[PDB]
Amino acid sequence: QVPTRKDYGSKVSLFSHLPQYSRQNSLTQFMSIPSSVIHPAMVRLGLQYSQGLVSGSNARCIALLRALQQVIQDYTTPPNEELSRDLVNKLKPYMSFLTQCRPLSASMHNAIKFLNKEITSVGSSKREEEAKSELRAAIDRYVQEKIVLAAQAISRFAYQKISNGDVILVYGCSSLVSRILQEAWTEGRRFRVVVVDSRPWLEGRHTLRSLVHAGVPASYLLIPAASYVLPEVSKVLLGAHALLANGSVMSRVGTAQLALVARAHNVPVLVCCETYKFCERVQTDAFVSNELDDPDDLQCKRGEHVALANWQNHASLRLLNLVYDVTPPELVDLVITELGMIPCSSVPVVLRVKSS
Amino acid sequence: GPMDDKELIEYFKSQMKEDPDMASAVAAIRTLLEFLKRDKGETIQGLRANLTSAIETLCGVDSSVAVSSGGELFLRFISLASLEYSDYSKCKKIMIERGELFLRRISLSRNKIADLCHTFIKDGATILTHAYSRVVLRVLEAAVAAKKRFSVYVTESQPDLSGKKMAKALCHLNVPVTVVLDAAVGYIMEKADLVIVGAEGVVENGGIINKIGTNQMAVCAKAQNKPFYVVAESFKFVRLFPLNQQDVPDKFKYKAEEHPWVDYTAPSLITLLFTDLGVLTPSAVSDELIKLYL
Repeated sequence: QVPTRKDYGSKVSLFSHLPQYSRQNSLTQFMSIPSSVIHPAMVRLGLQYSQGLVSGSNARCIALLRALQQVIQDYTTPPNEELSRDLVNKLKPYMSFLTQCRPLSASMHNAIKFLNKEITSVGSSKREEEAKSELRAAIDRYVQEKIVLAAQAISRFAYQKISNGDVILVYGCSSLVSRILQEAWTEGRRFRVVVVDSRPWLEGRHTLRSLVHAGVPASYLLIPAASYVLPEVSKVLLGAHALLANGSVMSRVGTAQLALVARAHNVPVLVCCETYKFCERVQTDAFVSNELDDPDDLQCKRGEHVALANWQNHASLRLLNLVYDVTPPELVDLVITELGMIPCSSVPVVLRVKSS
Repeated sequence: GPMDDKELIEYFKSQMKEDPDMASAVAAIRTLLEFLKRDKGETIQGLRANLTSAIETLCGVDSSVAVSSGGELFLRFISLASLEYSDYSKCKKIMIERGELFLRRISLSRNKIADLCHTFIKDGATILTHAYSRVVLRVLEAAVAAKKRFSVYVTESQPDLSGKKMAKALCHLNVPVTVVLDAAVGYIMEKADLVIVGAEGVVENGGIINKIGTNQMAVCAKAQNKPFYVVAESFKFVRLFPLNQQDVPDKFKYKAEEHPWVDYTAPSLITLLFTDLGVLTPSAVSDELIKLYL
């Protein structure tokens, strides 16, 4: 079957319950060529997941749904079996392999739940090709409604909250935030954007380029200097990887810190997120559920010496590369969704109306 | 005695009216020094009793905290002078000259505070003030003389519209000022960058006694992380420890349905105090008061 990826390095005691892998160490080195137990599309998708070729939550969800469409297209039913059960039982090992390559995002989990519900809803009397075409169409419609129209509606809503001459502070890379800012500039709003970035990913640079290509004036700085720039900031706009049932915002590490520092400077905090990223689970801190990236990414060349080189030689030394953090609902002023302008406490309400 | 209660009150009122710029505490201290000048006594006990009675009468004339603080400061000055010199005849001249120097210093205190405080105002800032205050007016005058540009918001100070007087005095030197209601301090707090107010009396723990609208203004400034600066002279340091608003003595609340004239602001709501002793934390007032009284 599929072997188990080996943990890399020594983990912090408080984070010993979470996996921690190495970027160089791939899993497909122990898998057959051509791939038999795992569909080739899933193998390629996991390969680009583990190497970080696709990183955004929306991008990861879109790539996963495209790979699932390819798998459904290549799928055939076995004799004396049902489509609804066999497809799910065949997809389960693929999702396990993908999780082994990299822990699944919340949007990925929601997409998996939606696809499983759609497959289970396929009638037994339905023809194979008709069922496959219907599944592909359902995946395409899900992508459309949950991404494109949602982003358009969120941008339309956020246009009303952006005024001429204000300063908006953004963090990291978020397609929704960049799209919102681009349309806001296009419709005629005149403003400037402050971009905040953090090591080691430095994803914010991406957004910076987008702004430079849109004509929007922009500024760049690292997260520790955020407290220096917030006095001139009029509002903070943040993307979200997930919204939890208690109203807390699960996002890239440093988002909660930025929200706290903005609260200390009396500036409003707005979080933009599509409703398909809402989660029924709850989480009070960043320790119980999180992702451990490659610790070797923390090594930086300052001058001619790398201080963290061969850090595993020291027995007591540990390297922590946290991926996500949780912002409490009391640190978020407004949430912008495709449904409208709602507070954090309304997150469960949406979860009640989307399900039924 | 040589000076009677009637002419004591007359001298106090005349000294206040002749120089409207001088504060009530300075006028009270000047009146007490003049009373000491013409006493015709020979015993330091009778002088102390007569000065205490004169301070009681002066505080009966006007119910301001600053007058009582000046009276206590004068009593401590007399006690220190008596401790220094045992003979009353040699002590009286020392008291007179030391009082003259003290009057000069408390006259220069306002300019000292303005010079030490104007630096905290930035270009394009929005200063929020509560009511009329000569020290705040002088601070803003010194800031304007430094070629600094800023806006000012004032509150109308409903019981007596001294906020309108402050706004007119600020317009006199061409300062962009706005007048808001006493109910609009919380609404306008987000526009202001820092808060400067006066103080009628500085209590032992670092808090202040001020006009009725000061406490809510300080609470609103605290709720929005805005610095709360207080300008106050040294002769307004009083050894009072009010636990709450009801703990303030009734002789200062009224006669100056229910309408108190003063409130108390806790030291935790105050960023810095600007006095003639310098820029101080609220903890320094207690140290000063402890050092003064042995």
